[PDB]
Amino acid sequence: SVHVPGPHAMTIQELVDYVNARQKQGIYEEYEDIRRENPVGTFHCSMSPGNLEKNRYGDVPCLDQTRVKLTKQTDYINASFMDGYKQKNAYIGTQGPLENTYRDFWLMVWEQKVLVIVMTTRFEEGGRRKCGQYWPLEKDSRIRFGFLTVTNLGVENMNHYKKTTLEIHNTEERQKRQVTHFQFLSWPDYGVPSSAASLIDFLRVVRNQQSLAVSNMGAEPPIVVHCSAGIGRTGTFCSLDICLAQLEELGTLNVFQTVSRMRTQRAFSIQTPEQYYFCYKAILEFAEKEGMVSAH
Ligand SMILES: [Cl-]
Ligand SMILES: [Cl-]
Ligand SMILES: [Cl-]
Repeated sequence: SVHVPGPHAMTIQELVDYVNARQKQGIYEEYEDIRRENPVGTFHCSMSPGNLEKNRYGDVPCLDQTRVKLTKQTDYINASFMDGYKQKNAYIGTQGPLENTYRDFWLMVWEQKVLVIVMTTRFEEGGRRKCGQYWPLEKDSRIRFGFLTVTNLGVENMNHYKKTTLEIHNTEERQKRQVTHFQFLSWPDYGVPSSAASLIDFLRVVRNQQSLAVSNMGAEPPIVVHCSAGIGRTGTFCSLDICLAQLEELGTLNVFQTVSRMRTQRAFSIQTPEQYYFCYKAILEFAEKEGMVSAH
């Protein structure tokens, strides 16, 4: 995995000092330094014939080096393998499926043996389309995508997310699998969450379901995470997961390293300076909530 502890990881004490030193503007400037670096890799497949129309945004291709290939038309989906903390291919980061890519998305989920899907947007926000209706919304509804039929087995609404259990039936291989679809509901239309508590609780729900599902699946597959373009909220979610994992195991983390590394796999991960600052602030809010912080 690209996500190894260090070199140069920081304790919470060190992180407090770091962020105090730089303030909001210094952390924004740090994001701009990241953003100014040329990507590590190329984007030729994304932009090729047959594939352009499969991107939600022309300015957000995916890297050639880490793209998820479909085994079947083309092999292309705008989706990237992403490492997690000491874990190869912990995530697939992807855009909100489009009508013409719903079948590709489900083929990816089947081929990659995905058990959990994490959605961090609504279908439309502020009149901006972010995701198509690629799954059956109500219990017992289904959608057929050629040889993959997806059936809704139940929905539960929580205060900050909703959980939908889906059955994917591959009618060619004659096999069925359950996939859990989690939609986070408390990301605001503007800006970043005012508190990270619900997002971190949601992360814990997702982690636990992944663990449970993997334990039951029999002789890990990635978690699919999406937002509009698969870079902003997706990158934030994954980055916080990685940093909290390291903070759990060793009591250290490094946001700069995490985001820099992630961007070599899902290009453009972390879309705004507010998202970058949120990664720092969320971790410090967490530290406080966990009773790890003394103030001046
Ligand atoms: Cl965009
Ligand atoms: Cl759409
Ligand atoms: Cl988004």
